[PDB]
Amino acid sequence: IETTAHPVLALALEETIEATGSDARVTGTLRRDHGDLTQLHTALATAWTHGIDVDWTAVLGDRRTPFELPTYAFQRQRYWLEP
Amino acid sequence: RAQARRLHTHLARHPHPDPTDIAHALATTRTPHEHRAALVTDDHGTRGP
Amino acid sequence: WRRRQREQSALDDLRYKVTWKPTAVADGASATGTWLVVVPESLAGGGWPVVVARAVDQAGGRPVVLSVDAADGADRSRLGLRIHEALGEGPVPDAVVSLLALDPSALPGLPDVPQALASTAALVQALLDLGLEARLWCVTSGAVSVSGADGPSAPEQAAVWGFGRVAGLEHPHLWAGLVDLPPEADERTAARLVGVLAGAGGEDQVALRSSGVFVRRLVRAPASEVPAVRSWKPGGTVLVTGGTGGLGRQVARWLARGGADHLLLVSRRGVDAPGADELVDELTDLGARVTVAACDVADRDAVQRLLSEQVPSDAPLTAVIHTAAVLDDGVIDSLSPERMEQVLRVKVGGAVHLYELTRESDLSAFVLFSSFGSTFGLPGLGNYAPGNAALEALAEQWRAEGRPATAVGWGTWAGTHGIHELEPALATAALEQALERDESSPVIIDIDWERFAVAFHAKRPTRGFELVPEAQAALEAA
Amino acid sequence: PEGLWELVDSGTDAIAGFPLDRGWDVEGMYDPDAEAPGKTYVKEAGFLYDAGEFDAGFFGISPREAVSMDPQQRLMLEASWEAFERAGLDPARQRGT
Ligand SMILES: Nc1ncnc2c1ncn2[C@@H]1O[C@H](COP(=O)(O)OP(=O)(O)O)[C@@H](O)[C@H]1OP(=O)(O)O
Repeated sequence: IETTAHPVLALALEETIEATGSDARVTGTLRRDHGDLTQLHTALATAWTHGIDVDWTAVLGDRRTPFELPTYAFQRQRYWLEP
Repeated sequence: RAQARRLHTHLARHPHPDPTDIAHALATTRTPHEHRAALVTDDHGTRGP
Repeated sequence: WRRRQREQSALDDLRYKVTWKPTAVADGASATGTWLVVVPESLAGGGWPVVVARAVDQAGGRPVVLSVDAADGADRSRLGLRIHEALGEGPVPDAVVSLLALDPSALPGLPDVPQALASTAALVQALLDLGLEARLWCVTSGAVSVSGADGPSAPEQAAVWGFGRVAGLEHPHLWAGLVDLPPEADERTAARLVGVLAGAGGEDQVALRSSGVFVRRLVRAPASEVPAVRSWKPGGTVLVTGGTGGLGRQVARWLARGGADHLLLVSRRGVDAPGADELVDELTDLGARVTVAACDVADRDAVQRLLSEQVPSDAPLTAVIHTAAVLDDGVIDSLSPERMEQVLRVKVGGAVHLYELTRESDLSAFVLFSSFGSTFGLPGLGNYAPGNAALEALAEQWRAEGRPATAVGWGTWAGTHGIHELEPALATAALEQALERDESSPVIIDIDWERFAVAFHAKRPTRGFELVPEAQAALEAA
Repeated sequence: PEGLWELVDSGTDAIAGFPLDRGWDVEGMYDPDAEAPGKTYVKEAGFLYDAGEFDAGFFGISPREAVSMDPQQRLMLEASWEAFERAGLDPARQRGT
């Protein structure tokens, strides 16, 4: 994670990673002309997407209205014993 | 992709739900699985598309 | 005994039946892009059209309602121009929905053709002319009977279903499938319709009812364990149309070999047919009182007068066989309503007229010889499948009316890739077994699944032959 | 539950024909008389035609185990996961509770 106002070592880090056979991932915080809360939340979302356990309680508050969402989309397959 | 389509259909039949409540429900009350995706935007016109 | 056991086993090996497997309701998906809905002008905004338009509207797609006049639905060029102008200056269609099959009327000028089949043929070949890549789904109402709870299926929509079956093979990409609907429009049924219409594929031939959703599939139906009831002993005059033909000749000699009184053969030529004299010679040698005729069956006056005068008074008509039909081969690209009129004249008109002129005399049975193309469908049988499909619907109509009708499906008589020929004696014995088992719509074909299954799947992926274990074994083998 | 509400509110009858994919000889197990072994006079009844359908990979169950698994267990697993998700509870975080 680069904690700068704009990534400058992302290229070098990616070049080192791809030249090592490692599955590391590089992220930055802000970018040129993008420094509002939107960019910070974008960086946090990217970090979470790469698999960093971001504590969303701080970002989105402690408790809100319990909005209901659809359940998991199971990818079912048929399993049955033949006679 | 099925999750995204189901969420889109569910939100379509809803009278302007609060985006922050949806974000909190998705973040806290759902399991984080392997393949992940995120939508970050400041206006409620691009989230549907 | 050994011969009887072997031949009975072989006979039951080639028995089949069409049915409607219930299946789980698909979750559905979003209706992506624009969908072109085409509706008859006679329906206007009534029942099904407005509700399906609303359903696709809430499905995420944009409906394009296009009312079409009944006369406009016949010509392919005029219909294609109508599609082009209605859809012009806009995105190409992602899919096409055809409600044109819902009109229960006949084409003016060609009274022995239904407006539905002609309109569907015009629509599909007009889409071929325009070169659009959209997938075509056609919806019907009261076209089939998933179970006994349904009313009897109507003829014209069954003909449309057969036409769609044959069209799906020669044009896999253009033709997607068919979805029957209940008689009454409803929002829930429309929602399920748009859900299935947006599916990926495989569910080609399906039907929607208040009970649920069903998929047409073929199963085995051996008659070894079913008891025999009302054994076939025709005593009176037996009317056979097209007796001078091949199948008619075979059926006539089968009738002669046991339980023959008077074989009233009817043909366009009659005596002039190539071998009528020899046929009547053997039939008389087997004790049959043959009486051939020279008249077209479609002419109501001709068959009415023939029944009036040519029927002996000492032998009322009990059994009637319909196996006469002109073989006008044609491809989907070269179809025209006149050709369907010529093909559908003999079969449908003769069956209807024979049924109508009856009902004053009791009938032991009323047999109809539908083809395997009605059940499976084969490339090139465009002009020929719909009449065979309508035969089953007519038989179902009369069975509901309370008459002894039969719609036996036939394969290839010994007198293609995968389908083997049928012997005269074995086929006749199978027909006997079907009649004495009271089969409303039997299917009598023999096929080698090891080649036919893989060939049919290569022609088009389908899930029709799912309940036959041989089909699954052949599919997994390849 | 929303599907059940849609069904009952619309007054839809869910009774339908027997399943054909379960190896039942449905053609040869129907006769009208009420006294015969192995035969029944009922044509239709409620069924789950997707009863055998199950997402084995989600719960870490191999296909061979799933084939030799009771459909009741599979349906109960899926329904319990759905119920926990609908309650606002993450089913994964209920571990050890
Ligand atoms: N409308 C009709 N009325 C009477 N006979 C008809 C008929 N349409 C077809 N046929 C007969 O039914 C016969 C069809 O049997 P077929 O052996 O000739 O070919 P196939 O058995 O493949 O249909 C036709 O040859 C024709 O013989 P005639 O033209 O001598 O009658």
